[PDB]
Amino acid sequence: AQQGVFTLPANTSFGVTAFANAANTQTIQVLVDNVVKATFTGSGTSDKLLGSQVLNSGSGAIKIQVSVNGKPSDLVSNQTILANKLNFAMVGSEDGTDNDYNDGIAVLNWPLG
Amino acid sequence: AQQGVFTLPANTSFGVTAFANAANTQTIQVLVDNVVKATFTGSGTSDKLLGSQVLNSGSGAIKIQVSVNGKPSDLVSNQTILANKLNFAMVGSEDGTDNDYNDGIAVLNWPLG
Amino acid sequence: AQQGVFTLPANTSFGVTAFANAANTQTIQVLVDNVVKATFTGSGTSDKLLGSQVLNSGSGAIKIQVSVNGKPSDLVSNQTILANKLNFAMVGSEDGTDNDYNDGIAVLNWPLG
Amino acid sequence: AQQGVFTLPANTSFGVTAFANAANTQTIQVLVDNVVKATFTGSGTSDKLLGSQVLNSGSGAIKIQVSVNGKPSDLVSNQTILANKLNFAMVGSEDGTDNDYNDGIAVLNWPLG
Ligand SMILES: CO[C@H]1O[C@H](CO)[C@@H](O)[C@H](O)[C@@H]1O
Ligand SMILES: CO[C@H]1O[C@H](CO)[C@@H](O)[C@H](O)[C@@H]1O
Ligand SMILES: CO[C@H]1O[C@H](CO)[C@@H](O)[C@H](O)[C@@H]1O
Ligand SMILES: CO[C@H]1O[C@H](CO)[C@@H](O)[C@H](O)[C@@H]1O
Ligand SMILES: [Ca+2]
Ligand SMILES: [Ca+2]
Ligand SMILES: [Ca+2]
Ligand SMILES: [Ca+2]
Ligand SMILES: [Ca+2]
Ligand SMILES: [Ca+2]
Ligand SMILES: [Ca+2]
Ligand SMILES: [Ca+2]
Repeated sequence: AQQGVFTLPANTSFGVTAFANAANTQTIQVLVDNVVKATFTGSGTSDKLLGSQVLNSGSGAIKIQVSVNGKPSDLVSNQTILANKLNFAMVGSEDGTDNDYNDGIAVLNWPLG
Repeated sequence: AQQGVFTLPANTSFGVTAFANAANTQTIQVLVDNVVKATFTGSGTSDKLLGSQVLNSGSGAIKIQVSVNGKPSDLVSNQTILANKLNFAMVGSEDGTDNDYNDGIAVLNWPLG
Repeated sequence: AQQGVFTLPANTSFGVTAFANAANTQTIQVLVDNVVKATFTGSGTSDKLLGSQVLNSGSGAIKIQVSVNGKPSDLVSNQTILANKLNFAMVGSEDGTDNDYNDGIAVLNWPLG
Repeated sequence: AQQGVFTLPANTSFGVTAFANAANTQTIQVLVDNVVKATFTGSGTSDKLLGSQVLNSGSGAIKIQVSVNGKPSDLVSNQTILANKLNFAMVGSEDGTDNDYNDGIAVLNWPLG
């Protein structure tokens, strides 16, 4: 299945926060309506915080991509809703063979405010 | 039900990252075996990143507390596992009456490496 | 926080399946726009299947209630989305003191077809 | 990523419940330590309940397979934990091209009792 693709409510601010747990440099891109709006880059094996940004969801079509030196990683994702209000969309990824799936991570949350 | 309580694997590094979406100052505490090991403090209504830290899970007993000026907030939480390997534990909280449950948020992830 | 409340897409068929893991008779009600549309009743401590039904979501306002002989149980819930398409909404409940939260369970899934 | 694979606690009873939302006959197998312990078979496009069974988790290694006339479907899965106690493991699958991922579904829950 396609992973890293999420439908958000339209025209809604959301936070996205990216991490590495990898020896290799991760490139984590956040696309809104197929346009890259944020890119997070780095490495480190202890939950290196690569950055956190607030973006508008546009039509609501979000796609997260993770790659290492142009090679796409294998993604896994889901979305969970707490209290029928608080949304998290999580992306992990595997750049190698150990299948820890933590190499490049994105966490999205909404609504803000 | 009790919320914000999670059983992690013992003696395992995990990341915890905290956010505010609130006018009021949030105090987000991370307890490992009933001992506060990290405290994140601040306010802001656009997913203000309060900090991110890596901690050892001790016996595995983790509890997240959120309060505003000593008054405990109402918490909501869960844990989700992707690819039978990548764990996220999420905590939201409500300090008021609008029931957005985003006022003080913690996201935990493991394993690292 | 309120638990057992979910916003579904409007005018959409969904499945709801109920279980007991309890010595006491569970009453599990499914409300659509505040109207009870299904009721599941029974006991048994080995995941007794109480029934499964397909309902229309109406406006999308779903609420699950669980009670034992008229006394509301303590509910816990969330919603998770797989492949940006397949939705599950889960409800557990505690009628007593052992805090297994499995006493009366509802699982909702959509879309069908 | 591998999907449909879950690590349960060892020697623990769990429930598994299977559904179809498909024109084609689904075959949903539940393996415990690589041994098929339950098989659910059928079709129907309105959340047809194919069956529900309680099994022992053995070492804890569970794998769900879904196929149509011997052809493996594309699986998606995750696991979620409520109240730090109630576990659900969900599997959806796609046998075709419409990518509804609802064609053959398994829901596992534990602990029972
Ligand atoms: C050296 O091992 C690490 O780095 C590689 C490459 O990034 C990852 O796949 C792996 O999980 C570890 O984090
Ligand atoms: C002024 O409204 C905001 O601040 C209060 C108090 O922190 C929160 O409960 C609320 O959701 C908003 O974020
Ligand atoms: C006798 O113990 C059982 O029944 C009670 C009452 O229903 C439940 O709370 C409990 O978890 C067990 O399933
Ligand atoms: C005819 O369409 C249905 O049946 C096919 C084959 O099973 C599924 O893939 C599809 O989602 C529908 O449920
Ligand atoms: Ca890896
Ligand atoms: Ca790694
Ligand atoms: Ca609030
Ligand atoms: Ca808020
Ligand atoms: Ca109980
Ligand atoms: Ca019980
Ligand atoms: Ca299909
Ligand atoms: Ca289908």
